[PDB]
Amino acid sequence: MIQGVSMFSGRNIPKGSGIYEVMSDGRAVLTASNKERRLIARKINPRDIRWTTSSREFFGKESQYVVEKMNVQKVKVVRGFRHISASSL
Amino acid sequence: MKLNIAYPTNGTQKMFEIERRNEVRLYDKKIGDQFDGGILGEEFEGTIMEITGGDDYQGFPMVSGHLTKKRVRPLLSKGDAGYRCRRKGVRRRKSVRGSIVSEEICVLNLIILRPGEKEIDGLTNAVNDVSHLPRKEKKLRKMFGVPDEEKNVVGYIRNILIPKIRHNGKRMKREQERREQIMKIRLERKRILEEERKEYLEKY
RNA sequence: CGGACGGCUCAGUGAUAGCACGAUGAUUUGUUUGCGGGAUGAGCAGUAGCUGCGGGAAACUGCAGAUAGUGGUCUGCCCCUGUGGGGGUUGGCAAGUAAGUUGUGGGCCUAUCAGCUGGUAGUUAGGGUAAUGGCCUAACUAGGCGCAGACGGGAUACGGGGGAUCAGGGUUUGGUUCCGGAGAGGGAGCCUGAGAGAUGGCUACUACGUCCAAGGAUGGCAGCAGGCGCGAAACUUGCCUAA
RNA sequence: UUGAUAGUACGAGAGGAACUCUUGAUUGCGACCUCUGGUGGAGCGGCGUGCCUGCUGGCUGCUGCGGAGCUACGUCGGGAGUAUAAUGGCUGAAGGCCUCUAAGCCUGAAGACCGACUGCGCGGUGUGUGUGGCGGAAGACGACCGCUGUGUGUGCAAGCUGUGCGGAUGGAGGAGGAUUCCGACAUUUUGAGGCUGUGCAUU
RNA sequence: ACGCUGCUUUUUGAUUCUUCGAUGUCGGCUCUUCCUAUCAUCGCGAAGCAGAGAUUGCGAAGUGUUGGAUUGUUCACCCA
RNA sequence: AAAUGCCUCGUCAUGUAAUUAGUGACGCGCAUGAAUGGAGCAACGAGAUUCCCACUGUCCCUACGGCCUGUCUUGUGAACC
RNA sequence: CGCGGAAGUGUUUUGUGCAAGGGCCGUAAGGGAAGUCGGCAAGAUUGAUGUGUAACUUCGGGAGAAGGAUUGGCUCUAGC
Repeated sequence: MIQGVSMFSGRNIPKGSGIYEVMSDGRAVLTASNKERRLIARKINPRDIRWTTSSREFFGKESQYVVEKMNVQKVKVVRGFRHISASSL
Repeated sequence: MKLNIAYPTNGTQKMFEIERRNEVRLYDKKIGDQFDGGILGEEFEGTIMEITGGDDYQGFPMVSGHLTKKRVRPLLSKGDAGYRCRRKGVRRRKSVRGSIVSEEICVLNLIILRPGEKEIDGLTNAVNDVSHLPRKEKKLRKMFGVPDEEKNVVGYIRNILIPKIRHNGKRMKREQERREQIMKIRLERKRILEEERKEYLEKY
């Protein structure tokens, strides 16, 4: 069971291990540890820390959202309209 | 989550339905991420499906270009999924979802890319009707192959058979006249001009 | 194509507004008038209505199918050049109408208001603009205003055309038909368009709110009637395809 | 203490309960470390002052994160046993009637005793202890729990820190004929290097 | 009411038996134990006890009885 | 009602949720008062008082860590009573 | 001066490894003087350079009033 995803490092958090912090606008950010809440307090940008996932795809080490999924598909059968069901052109 | 599957080649749709044991395999997939159909149930085996959209439990639609699982509120304009614009130059802030499946989506829209060896009932059997027939004359000629100078393109097809055939016949004739007298007037303006140049240059 | 006009109001503003006489050789202008000007070539993409499957309490919205207008790219055409090349895609001229920018001059009261001013005064260069200009920036000079009242502060301050009083000379007043300005609860920022910093347009913060199945969605009478409140203090929720 | 009982009984009205069932807590007592928080002179990093001739690498100072262990601000856990007091009752004389009382009997308390829970002496029994050494879950020293060569070292697993030296390609600019030199720092090789008292294997 | 009879040792007096070759003299803070003449909690009577809320009495000492402002205060007096 | 007022925690106002404290005002003042010096605070003070901001293990309520002692060994080896 | 180095000078080589309680120190969630006779103790401010500075006053002062901002490394420009 997962509690959620860390909003600073991008990693999965196990069930029962984070602290939600609600802001004055009603936005509730989830962090894993005091190693991460400190980097937010000092106002560091996560892309300058090499063990986060937003830093690995900024430098191209590995993209975090794979897409294509091999998608090799084509077909174009022809059909009829109202009475020309057998066109035969 | 009830599924809404369509087979574009035969042009047909129907509303399917699945349970929450196979449903959990769909999570963390983008729009345009597609797979083998056997995951969903049983009859879908050997097929290649595709994801194209979906709603949530409050009606809001999923759109591409966001890459999140939460609900956002951008400023949208004319020609944008999620907005249906009526006044000219107006923009609206309206909520949508991101392009990733999770436990919030109520309905998924799919696409049968390659059918299977089995026979899904309402999709692999029927072959539905087209809705409109072309109107451009080059496209009409390539549909039936009428290249014999085409001489009268509609009358040629009316004999080959009742289906009524509409076409851009009149529109070609208006514009044919408009740029025929416009050449007529270019000659008068120029011709009447050089008379005065010489007659003016005569006296002075 | 139009909804930037028409209609309502007088919060702000004591001169950056308004009236009078000037400059634009420093600028743009749809509709109106008279002249000029105009791709019937190739080759691919692809949409509204329409035909089906649907979501949501709502307000609103998605996916598949197939078609006009249409959008790219070549070809040609045009523009600046040429003993190389590089751009653009048909956008014009002159009147008329409208709009923007700018010079000088005028009796609201007050010295228990006498010295005021840092983009402040100027030069030289560039940027931005439809266009001149500290309008904006870089460098450098030390200027500019004042008892002929500067700089401040007050009162029920929208300016004129106008009104009242009445021998003459004067005193008082103008929210209000016509012309000019400014604003749409309060501040800001913008899109479309010939023209708006528009509110019977959009986006945010802020005053007061309204509807919900609770997760969301929404409001702008200083338009014509009408209601509440306030106060000494002010009309009809009527009829109109006629002028 | 919440909900139900119940807007019910009672009352002209206004007002307005109880037995039984049910929900959460406050405080005391006894434990425990999975989670969260604190500490962490273990470990890794950053930035400095002096000294080793400079770079590399060290020692010294301030600072970020911080495993194990300890801990609370964190988590867990409570008899329907017997006889009675006040009071209320049964049978019943003295006193032909009456009366809970003089003989007897029934009921009844956060109280009494007992149980459960912890400690000590004394008994019984087909029953009498590893000298020394080395470890720990135990410990001021004695004692207690274990084995009787299975350690140490190393590898893997599981974690903490955060991208090592050297090279290559760049760098605000400056110096000047060589197409050279000086330069904080950047990207890449590289989730990389360093470290571990915990677990498994082997020697 | 007017009168009359008791108990305690928490007040303040009365006295001068012990200690002047010395028994550290007020309050607070900390910590333990005992009394009942019971404030609350458990059981049960009376009524000028309809219900609700209180008032008065008996059995009962197991468990509880707080946080602050002003004063050195004990004491006092207000707030929650 | 002052470092001077017995009665006395005088009376009224103000600061607090709550003021035997502080400040302002009142005056028949047990027993104020003029070089026994009276009134008066600019500047100066490790002088005496009351309140505000800031800050914190003072406290709610304690925890964990460092070094030297103590605990254990050898040597030297007292005193009070 | 403080925080670190020379010169000169002084110095040993078979005790243990750390219970409770002490003496001198370090770090602490959330609260922020509720603690106490009393903010005792600790924490907090701190160098330099622009900015901005009131009541009162013996006109000298008050004044560093209060309040706000800046600060490393590297590579250059300007003045004398």
